[PDB]
Amino acid sequence: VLDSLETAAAEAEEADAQSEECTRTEIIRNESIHPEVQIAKNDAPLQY
Amino acid sequence: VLDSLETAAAEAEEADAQSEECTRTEIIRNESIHPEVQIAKNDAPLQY
Amino acid sequence: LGALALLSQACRRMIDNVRYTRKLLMDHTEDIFQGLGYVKLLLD
Amino acid sequence: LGALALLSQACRRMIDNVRYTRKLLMDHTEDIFQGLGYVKLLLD
Amino acid sequence: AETRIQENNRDVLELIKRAVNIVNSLMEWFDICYAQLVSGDTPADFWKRRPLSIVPRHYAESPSPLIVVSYNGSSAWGGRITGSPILYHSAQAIIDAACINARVDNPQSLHVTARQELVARLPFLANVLNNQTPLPAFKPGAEMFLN
Repeated sequence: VLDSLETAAAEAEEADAQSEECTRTEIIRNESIHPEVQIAKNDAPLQY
Repeated sequence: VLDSLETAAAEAEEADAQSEECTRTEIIRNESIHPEVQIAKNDAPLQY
Repeated sequence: LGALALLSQACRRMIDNVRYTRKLLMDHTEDIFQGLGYVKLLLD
Repeated sequence: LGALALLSQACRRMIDNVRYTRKLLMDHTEDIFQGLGYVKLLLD
Repeated sequence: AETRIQENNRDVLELIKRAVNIVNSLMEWFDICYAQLVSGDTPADFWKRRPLSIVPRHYAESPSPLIVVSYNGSSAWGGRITGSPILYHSAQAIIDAACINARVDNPQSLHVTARQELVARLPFLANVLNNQTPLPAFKPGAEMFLN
């Protein structure tokens, strides 16, 4: 049980660190760059 | 030690919740704006 | 990871203490049996 | 807080079980000592 | 006491199994056929259907246990049909406490209160304190050298 709790805590902290670094990278970027693809004139491309 | 670990886990939980709230609130602000146009309609342009 | 490592160390030391207590109890019971056998031999 | 309360209850229950086991061991050793004393009295 | 320990251990095992699950990360035909085939009964077959009791008492004089068989269908000594059988208790703890109260094994040199308690608890022991029918020590096997 202690080992399972330790692994759960480790994965939770890893996920929290990943979310924190993703948000930090988003803050550094001027705008939220997201993938786009659309074949038309200057319309709004769809969001993935 | 278990009590200290649980208190540290709780404080980290609320800290990351506050960080997520701050990032969510900061993402909302964009401030893109557009330059001047050649007078909208016929009596009032769209200025700053 | 420090708290988890401390918990694992505590579990290991408590397991070692339980094993040592069991070994001490086994040694005590063996000594009691040997003493009873010696007493029986003295009164044989 | 539910998980923390459950962990605290588990710790309390395991401490109570350890105390009960220690009390049972003490009672067993006392009974063995009393039986040995009675045997010695019967062969006095 | 052994039954209580066993039931406590089984309860502990059951609760451990429950915690693990919650958080992870009928001889009627046989009797008829035996009666048809053997076509003969012996007294040592009716008691085979119920658990028996063995009470061996060996000795160093000869290597042979003294096996004792007790009926299970009756409330005799050793039978278990309605509940707790005869245990022959409540007659040793008081004597041990009286002996250990003054650290003297012999009850003859004990206090008056201890003698009164022993007399009250054991009616058959009141005939020894009065010092009736004197006899040298306690030698049941006196007939041989007496003769």
